[PDB]
Amino acid sequence: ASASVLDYLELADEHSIVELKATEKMAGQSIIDLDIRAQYGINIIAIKRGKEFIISPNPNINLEIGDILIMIGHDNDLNRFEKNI
Amino acid sequence: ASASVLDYLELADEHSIVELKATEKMAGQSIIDLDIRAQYGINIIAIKRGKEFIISPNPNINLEIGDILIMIGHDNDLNRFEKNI
Ligand SMILES: Nc1ncnc2c1ncn2[C@@H]1O[C@@H]2COP(=O)(O)O[C@H]3[C@@H](O)[C@H](n4cnc5c(N)ncnc54)O[C@@H]3COP(=O)(O)O[C@H]2[C@H]1O
Repeated sequence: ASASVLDYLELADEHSIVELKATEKMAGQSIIDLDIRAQYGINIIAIKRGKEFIISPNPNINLEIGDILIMIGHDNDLNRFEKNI
Repeated sequence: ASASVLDYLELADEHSIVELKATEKMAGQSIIDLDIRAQYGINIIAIKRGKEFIISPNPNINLEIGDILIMIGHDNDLNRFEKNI
């Protein structure tokens, strides 16, 4: 629980973790609908909805407009996902 | 806002990031064999291989001995997965 935190900090400092806002194209759909990791190689860590923090989001729930997705992956993969929306 | 993830976990008393070392029971299996998120609601952010981090792990690779799964989810879900191993 203390080594677990330090590995996260080390991991956040060698791979980039990014905030990304949900577009209209993507609202109404779930992250299993978009099939993100199979399509981009990206992992979605959490969702900020309004002032609520959804950790380990259920992949079957509907994404709303303005949802801020917290992502981890290579910049080459994050950039493609950001452009495809 | 990679700390926003870490900040939530510190104040949250029911959610937590936990490391779990792969056992022979679990080695030889993939995380899609175990179907971890679909079965427990747990998200695996990365795998520690040696002292290196495999981010957004490919769910089809076999887990090797000594692999450290870095997991994030509800304490009851994490605890249930751990007890089944
Ligand atoms: N890092 C991980 N941690 C825990 N379990 C993992 C995992 N990678 C794979 N799995 C497990 O393997 C199943 C299929 O993974 P896949 O990545 O190919 O295909 C996934 C993926 O493309 C997408 N997805 C789901 N949750 C995601 C997320 N947090 N980030 C990105 N994509 C996700 O929806 C598909 C099916 O998701 P589902 O949860 O139903 O089922 C997942 C999940 O049970």
